[PDB]
Amino acid sequence: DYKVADITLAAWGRRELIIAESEMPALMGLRRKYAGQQPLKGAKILGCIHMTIQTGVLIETLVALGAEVRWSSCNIFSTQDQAAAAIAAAGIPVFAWKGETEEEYEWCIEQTILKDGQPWDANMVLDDGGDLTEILHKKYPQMLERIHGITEETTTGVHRLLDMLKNGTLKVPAINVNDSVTKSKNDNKYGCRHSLNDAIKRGTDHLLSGKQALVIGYGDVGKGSSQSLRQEGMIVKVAEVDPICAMQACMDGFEVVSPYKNGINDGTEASIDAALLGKIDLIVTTTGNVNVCDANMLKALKKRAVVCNIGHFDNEIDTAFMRKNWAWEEVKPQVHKIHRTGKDGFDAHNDDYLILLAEGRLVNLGNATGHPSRIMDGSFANQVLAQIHLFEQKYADLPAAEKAKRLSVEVLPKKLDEEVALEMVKGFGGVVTQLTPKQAEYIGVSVEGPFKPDTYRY
Amino acid sequence: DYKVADITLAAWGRRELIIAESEMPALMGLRRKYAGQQPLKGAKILGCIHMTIQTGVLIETLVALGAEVRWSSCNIFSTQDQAAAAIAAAGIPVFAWKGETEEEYEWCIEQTILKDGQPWDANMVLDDGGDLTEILHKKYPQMLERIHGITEETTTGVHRLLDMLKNGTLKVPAINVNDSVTKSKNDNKYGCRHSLNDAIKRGTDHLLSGKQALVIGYGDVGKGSSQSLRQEGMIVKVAEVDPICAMQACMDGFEVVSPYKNGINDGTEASIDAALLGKIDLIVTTTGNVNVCDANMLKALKKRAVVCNIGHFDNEIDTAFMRKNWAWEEVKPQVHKIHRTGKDGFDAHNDDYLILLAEGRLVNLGNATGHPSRIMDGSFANQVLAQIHLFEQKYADLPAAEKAKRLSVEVLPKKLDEEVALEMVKGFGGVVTQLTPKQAEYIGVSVEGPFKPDTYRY
Amino acid sequence: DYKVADITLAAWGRRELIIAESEMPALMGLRRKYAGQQPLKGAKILGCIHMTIQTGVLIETLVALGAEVRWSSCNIFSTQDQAAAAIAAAGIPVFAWKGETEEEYEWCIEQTILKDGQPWDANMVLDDGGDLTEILHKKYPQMLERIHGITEETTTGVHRLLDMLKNGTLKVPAINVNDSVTKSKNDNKYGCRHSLNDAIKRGTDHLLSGKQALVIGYGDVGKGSSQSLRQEGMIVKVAEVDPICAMQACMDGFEVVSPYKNGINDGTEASIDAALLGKIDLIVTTTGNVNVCDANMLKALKKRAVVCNIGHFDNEIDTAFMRKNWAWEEVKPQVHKIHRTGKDGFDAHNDDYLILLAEGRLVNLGNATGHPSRIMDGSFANQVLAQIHLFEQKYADLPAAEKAKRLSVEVLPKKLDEEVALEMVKGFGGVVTQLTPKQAEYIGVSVEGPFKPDTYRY
Amino acid sequence: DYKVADITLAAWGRRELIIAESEMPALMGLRRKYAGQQPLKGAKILGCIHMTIQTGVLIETLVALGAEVRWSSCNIFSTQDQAAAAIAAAGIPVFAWKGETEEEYEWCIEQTILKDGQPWDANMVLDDGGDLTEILHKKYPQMLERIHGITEETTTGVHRLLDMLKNGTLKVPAINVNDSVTKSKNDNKYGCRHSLNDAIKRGTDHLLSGKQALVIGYGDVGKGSSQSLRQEGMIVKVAEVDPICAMQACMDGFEVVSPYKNGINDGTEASIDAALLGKIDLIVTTTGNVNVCDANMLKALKKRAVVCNIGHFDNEIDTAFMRKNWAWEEVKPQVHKIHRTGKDGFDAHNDDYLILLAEGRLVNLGNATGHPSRIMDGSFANQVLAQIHLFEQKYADLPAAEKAKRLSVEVLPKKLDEEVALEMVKGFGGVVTQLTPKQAEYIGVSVEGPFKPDTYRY
Ligand SMILES: NC(=O)c1ccc[n+]([C@@H]2O[C@H](COP(=O)([O-])OP(=O)(O)OC[C@H]3O[C@@H](n4cnc5c(N)ncnc54)[C@H](O)[C@@H]3O)[C@@H](O)[C@H]2O)c1
Ligand SMILES: NC(=O)c1ccc[n+]([C@@H]2O[C@H](COP(=O)([O-])OP(=O)(O)OC[C@H]3O[C@@H](n4cnc5c(N)ncnc54)[C@H](O)[C@@H]3O)[C@@H](O)[C@H]2O)c1
Ligand SMILES: NC(=O)c1ccc[n+]([C@@H]2O[C@H](COP(=O)([O-])OP(=O)(O)OC[C@H]3O[C@@H](n4cnc5c(N)ncnc54)[C@H](O)[C@@H]3O)[C@@H](O)[C@H]2O)c1
Ligand SMILES: NC(=O)c1ccc[n+]([C@@H]2O[C@H](COP(=O)([O-])OP(=O)(O)OC[C@H]3O[C@@H](n4cnc5c(N)ncnc54)[C@H](O)[C@@H]3O)[C@@H](O)[C@H]2O)c1
Repeated sequence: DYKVADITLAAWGRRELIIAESEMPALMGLRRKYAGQQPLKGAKILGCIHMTIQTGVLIETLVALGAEVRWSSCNIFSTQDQAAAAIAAAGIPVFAWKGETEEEYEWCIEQTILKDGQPWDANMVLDDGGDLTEILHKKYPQMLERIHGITEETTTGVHRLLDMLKNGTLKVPAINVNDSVTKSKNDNKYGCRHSLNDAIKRGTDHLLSGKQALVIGYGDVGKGSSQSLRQEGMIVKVAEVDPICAMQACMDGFEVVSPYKNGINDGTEASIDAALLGKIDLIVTTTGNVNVCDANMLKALKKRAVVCNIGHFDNEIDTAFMRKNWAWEEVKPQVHKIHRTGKDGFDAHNDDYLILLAEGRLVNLGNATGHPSRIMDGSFANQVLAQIHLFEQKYADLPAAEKAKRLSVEVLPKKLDEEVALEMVKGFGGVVTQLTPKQAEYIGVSVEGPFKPDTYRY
Repeated sequence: DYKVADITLAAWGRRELIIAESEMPALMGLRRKYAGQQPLKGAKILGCIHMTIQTGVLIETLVALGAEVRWSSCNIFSTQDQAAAAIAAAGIPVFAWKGETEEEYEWCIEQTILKDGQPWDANMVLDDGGDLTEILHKKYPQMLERIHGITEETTTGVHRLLDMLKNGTLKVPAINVNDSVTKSKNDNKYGCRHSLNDAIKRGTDHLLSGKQALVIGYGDVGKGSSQSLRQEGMIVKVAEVDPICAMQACMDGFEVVSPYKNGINDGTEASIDAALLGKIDLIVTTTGNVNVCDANMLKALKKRAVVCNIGHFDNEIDTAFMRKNWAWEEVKPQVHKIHRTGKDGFDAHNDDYLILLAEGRLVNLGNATGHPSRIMDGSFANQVLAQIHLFEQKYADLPAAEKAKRLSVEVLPKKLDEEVALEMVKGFGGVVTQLTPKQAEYIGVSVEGPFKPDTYRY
Repeated sequence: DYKVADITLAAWGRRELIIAESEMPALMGLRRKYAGQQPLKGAKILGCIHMTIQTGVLIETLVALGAEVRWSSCNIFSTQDQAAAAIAAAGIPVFAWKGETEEEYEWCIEQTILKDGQPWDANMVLDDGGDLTEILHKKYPQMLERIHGITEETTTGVHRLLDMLKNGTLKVPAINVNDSVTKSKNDNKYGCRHSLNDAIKRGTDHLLSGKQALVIGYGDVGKGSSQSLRQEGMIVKVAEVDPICAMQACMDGFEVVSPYKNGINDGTEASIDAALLGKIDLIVTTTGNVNVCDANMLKALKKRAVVCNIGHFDNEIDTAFMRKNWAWEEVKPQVHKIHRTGKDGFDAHNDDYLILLAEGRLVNLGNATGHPSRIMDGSFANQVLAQIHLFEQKYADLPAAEKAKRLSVEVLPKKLDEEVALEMVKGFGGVVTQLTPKQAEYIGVSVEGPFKPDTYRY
Repeated sequence: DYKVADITLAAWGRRELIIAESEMPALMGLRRKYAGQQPLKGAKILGCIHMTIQTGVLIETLVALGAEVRWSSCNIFSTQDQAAAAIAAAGIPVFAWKGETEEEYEWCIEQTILKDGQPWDANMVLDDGGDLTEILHKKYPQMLERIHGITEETTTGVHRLLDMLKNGTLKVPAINVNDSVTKSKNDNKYGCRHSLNDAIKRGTDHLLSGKQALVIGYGDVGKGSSQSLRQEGMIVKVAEVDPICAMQACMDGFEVVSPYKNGINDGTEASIDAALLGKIDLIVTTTGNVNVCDANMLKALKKRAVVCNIGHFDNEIDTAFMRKNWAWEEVKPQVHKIHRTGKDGFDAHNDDYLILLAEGRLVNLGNATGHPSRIMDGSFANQVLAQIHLFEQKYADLPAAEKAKRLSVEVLPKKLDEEVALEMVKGFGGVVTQLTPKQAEYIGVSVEGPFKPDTYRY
């Protein structure tokens, strides 16, 4: 049987299955590359990362390559059902219709870890945020001895997985994809460069040419954000603590400034440099820190400025002081108006106010549609390709004197990375050259790769 | 001890070093930050890196931090005739000759090691040719009782150092200054970008907007060259063997093409796509391979095409065939003109000819000054920090029991690297903010300590 | 009695006015500067422009200067009920009905000029499309003996006015804005630059980095269209019929290619450059001519191409051929996909389909919100300033000696266009330098301008 | 006869003529099609256009198209050494003085019209400097009745030609070519974009990325200049006095500021805005005015500033203030140090100085080569067609009554300029589409005639 949200939905976004796969070539490419050859024939995966319209392509690719899966929703949104119902009518069992709240979602996890009540025959494990990893070790240690390997897609998981192997209660070698080059550059730098200036201009519907903006942090996301703003003709400034990133911002062609006098923050009203902040129309935070937009910073700001964030946490901007002492008003289904005069009793004609695109939540999710289909494709192919290396080694069948030697968390090998890069290049229409045997011996490389060392910095 | 190429040219060199000083922030940022406490007093330094308009600042900085030195040059032809006399004008000695002979090359290299007639108690040696770090062991293995470390800037000598570490004949620890980010970003990416189209236009004065050019390789130099071409209004094509670099090119808004039909290189003219090459205005090679531009590429080019090379290797373009078959002719004291009519007896104004810029060697050989003072600062800065770290950790004065743990090659720690950029960012007029105690403990790094892990690629 | 259909929507309608007026510094500056003098005291005005939001702001603007207006719509589709009811509650009846049978179009035009039972005083006429201007010359000519002036903003209206002046049936002087500088530059070049890449992403969500597009037409609209796609990361090509404009395309960085063999079209399929059309992804048409994208262009396109028109009407792309051979399918009320397989049905999994955006009609204002408020600001400021200057001369009471002498159709004085520009720059926060009395005569112009000749090309 | 310093320079001059010959598609495609038919058969042309190696092909095609030509240099310094001999070897008399004095070329003017003392019976003047036109009526009023066509180059000549027409002193038709389309956007817009960064880098060798510059004026030269700095990673501000071009600058991504508070210049130190002049380090003056950069902003400028000029005279920047209190020093042939300390106290270790490149004169022609050959191809091909069009009208053969109305001063017709553009494009490899007869009437034109109205701004 099967239960996700309902049955009849087949035409809302289900047609995007054809559209997205045509816009995401790497998954459609490697499927033709491995036909007849079935590298994953007999693998049992459960699988849970982020259910979307552009996520079922992973399930289709694993099904084509011979894997066996049973999908359950992860978090935040259980049913992005735009094409979830098509899975069940095809034959794949999918369970997501639950008692819909965020305090019970373990009941969504409980149904993917097992089939009938006995723990499943899992040999590789597919989960994003580790929401599945502790369940095996803390609750159901029985099946766990048969697992060849596991993989995950965030720092929130690998952090414990490294600690949870340090104590020795991890019994399974793990593979981390977050260090793959085609994932780091795609998901972080490029995903924002398309989504950000779109998301800003959908809610405000304002003109961005000729205005001045501030960007907090110049990490991996800061580069893409600054590129997206500069390509529209804005005047962009950058705030940073890392000297290397400040160097790379100066070289790239940006001005770096400090939101505080001399970069020293002490909480006093005499420390915030009002002159610079009194002429800024936009501030965006990228840092993965806490309380980066101080309250005293936020009250010396220029009239009618715009507040935004693309970071991770809800306390990048001091919203605790924001949801108090000042009034709130909704103008559109996703943007808000806040008055600086006082707690309550604002006038319609008043001049003093600000605007908040997503309060403290990420703008590209509340005001946009996440990431485009092509950019995020450079990571789901790593998802389907990491299982290849794990399923070929049969870790659960090795002798004890051999298992103890090769139990470790590892990074994806660079040959699979080159293969996925080539397959996603061939979708654009490019042609890759090849080296004659005389040239290879001169450079010291094989013909089928890899071409670069592990210490290389792409 | 004033045995210099010419003694009367100091002032001009000094005056030109003044502007470099104005354009290299870190060399005096350190000289002002660490002044007074004298961290490098008592050290003995002998080095041979080419004496030019920018290495004098390094030499002056090391002698300014309190040490005493005697100097020589690796390459005699790399000696600058002006600034060499500036060293001769003071008590600091030098052996910067221009004898034009390789017989005296080994005499000048040898003269560094000895005091005058017995070898010097060198605490360290810094090298760029790799000849010094070998002559300590081939010919004079008795000073090593007084050495503390070695420094190397070049590649192909670090390979020798690694092989020698496995050989076991070394007695000295080694610092790999090459792998610094401030070293990598400046020389590879930034340096080529500023000087490539500059040199092209200096050499040929050709209008570049509207042309179509093909770039071989998309490495660091390839990235520095593609943007420098495209910013001028040129349509750029890119070729590559590595799928990752080709993908990076595709996401930047380029086209990936192959000189061969389906990318397979057979050598015969029937395996060559002459359709593409009949409308290409420029061919530049950025790689470090061998025979990249094969003899049958340049036989089927369009008339009046431009060929040049920007990689270090001297045989990436087949000039042997051009010497074998076709005539040569000089248009300017640096540029040459090649006729395809035959070996000799070229016509006065025949239309079938090519143009070659610098005999297929480095475009920086005689057309441009190479890099400005502000870009090579990423290399000169780390050299003094390596010795600041090395001098205090006294390997020689350490007891023999504990010395066995210090034989290795060290990549410069990230903490020292961050100090270098803070001087360069501060020289541009920017400001770097600080961390409150709440924020530092929140992410896991101290207020003053390093910020990024070692797996993080910038 | 005012008649705006849902008359109880005024309270909801007035909401968006308070936030829109802050994004047009020009009209607010006109209200702030010319208050107290009451420039338009006693000047009754008839009007026809459509009403969405900002024309209501203009209505609020000129009535603040002492004027009186009656009003109706022009475009039939631009009948946002919310802005009209706001002004109706603000104090003057409005007649913002839709076309219906086009009699209520005339009836609302009728009531704009006709009271309960008689025509009555009227001085200014502010039309959009020349619909009322015909009615004054025809129908009711006895009222023209008191009519004071006419203002129009379309290029099809200036041609009719000049043709009318040739015949001599014109009776009252007229002023036209479309040939002005700020109006044309903000409407044509800018705006489409801002709006095109916004409209493409809203309807398709596709990635734009590293992709190929073809643009036909390189006029004023097409020049702004091309830059919108370039900054997003496409490789675009320009097709042009006029030798002068194609010269700028090559000098801008775009290769100029023709869709036909040697550019000669003769009605045969063997006359097209087939090697080019089987490689394009995006087509944008920016002409005003019939059959610029002929039936052979589409029949040789690459599969999965997206087409857009920002030109004139459904004659540039041969939709007539497309609606007797090819079937249509709906996706969402922005886009369609059109199958080249045939007419009698289709299968959803085919690859030979074509993507259509805002079928056969303008896209930048069809699948988007059009130009933002800051760009429409300059266009609306010209007409309200025209009614000012066209009032002092007092045409209606001039004697016959001068009444027939001043009958002319003319573009705005250049000084008025510079007054509009000053308020726009002060909106962004810029500062304009002043000329000292020893520095303005060198150019030959007074301190207050205008500083440019009538034949200058900006 | 010949005033060349040495006649032995022609041998390599012809070869350099050949190598520069391939860079001008227009001057060769005009002959390449007009050959066979003789449009200038018997046309005795007298010319004084600036002779250079690129104009060698101009002279050669003009004499190969049927005309006979005598030459001179109406500017003392506008001469390239090789071309004079390289074209005198063919038998064409050239009187260009390499002695470079005033009265010597003044003598050469009066012998440029004398065959042997009997004036040359020429029918036309291809004038460049206008002094010939002055002495036509001033020195020998006898040839006013002989010649029947004049074409001139500089706007300082039309400033006399088109207003002295008021009395009909020269009853001869003349055509002005400066306002032509293919010249209005070749010499000024794209030339500066190509040449400005090369000019600054050849003299300074600085690293442009990361610096802060200020460009004053936003004309065509200003529009071209700004992009050449933005593309080099520079952050720059734009100031102006004309509101409309400032409005354009706001849309191009530049911030508008003023060196004086509120924009009012009152001639005292209390008005200079010290906030921004303490951080800018490069000045480019792109406007033709006096005291655009007066003394106060020079006294308040930062130490590391570089002063550049792209105007015409030495009045845009106050050079007189420099010489009477500040001493000058040279380090590069056209780079100077402006020591702000004063006359005496000349210390070398100073940080208080400025960098002035071309003494305040036009920097581009003082520090770099100048315009490329392809850019100059469009600027020179117009004179040929102007002379030809004045030949095909034959003013001297018309009856005297009809000669009264044929007298007029009119700009070049549009069709000739369109043909120039067509010839220029095909040198880039572009292909232009032809109009079919049905679409020709829809716009309302013929299939080869002019397509744009006479007042259309491109
Ligand atoms: N919205 C999305 O689609 C999306 C996608 C992926 C990741 N993210 C999130 O975006 C966030 C951005 O992280 P990243 O990848 O840029 O990290 P990063 O490692 O690349 O660097 C973060 C930057 O913040 C800077 N920073 C930290 N504290 C600072 C402070 N107090 N002041 C100034 N600068 C400070 C660091 O120096 C660094 O430059 C992450 O938390 C990630 O989870 C969002
Ligand atoms: N001229 C300069 O200023 C300068 C500066 C630094 C380095 N270099 C030299 O340039 C060379 C490469 O530059 P780099 O430092 O960026 O190294 P790199 O290894 O990153 O560049 C070589 C690139 O070419 C690619 N490549 C290899 N073989 C190829 C082939 N047959 N066809 C096409 N592409 C091919 C490689 O995959 C790589 O992307 C080295 O020899 C280096 O020493 C020159
Ligand atoms: N959507 C909007 O926001 C908007 C705004 C203004 C104007 N327009 C429309 O744009 C058009 C006016 O454009 P413009 O103001 O740039 O005027 P324009 O005359 O400069 O544009 C026409 C251009 O297309 C070229 N062209 C004409 N026929 C061609 C052909 N067969 N092949 C190739 N090129 C051809 C012309 O040479 C010219 O360069 C009109 O159709 C008008 O309705 C749309
Ligand atoms: N070097 C070259 O290649 C070249 C080419 C063309 C012309 N020129 C010469 O140099 C000058 C540049 O011509 P252009 O095409 O730039 O002319 P332009 O008239 O098109 O532009 C000059 C601009 O400067 C503005 N301006 C005037 N006074 C100003 C002031 N005090 N401060 C700021 N802005 C001010 C004007 O409003 C105008 O917009 C010409 O006068 C000509 O003699 C040089």
